[PDB]
Amino acid sequence: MIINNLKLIREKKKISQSELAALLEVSRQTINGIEKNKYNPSLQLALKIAYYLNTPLEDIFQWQPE
Repeated sequence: MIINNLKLIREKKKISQSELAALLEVSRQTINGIEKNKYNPSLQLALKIAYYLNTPLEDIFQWQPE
């Protein structure tokens, strides 16, 4: 997943990690650190935050072949 740098958008879209976490208000706040770092931003998280993000996943969440 070279592209789909959705993680980067959040900063660009001036929305804090905590804000995304605030949606869940769970340990997510901490693990959100590794989810984007280790993985691509988690899809389960993604759709729930997508609306908060106001940013379509589909545009960035392309297939993105390796």
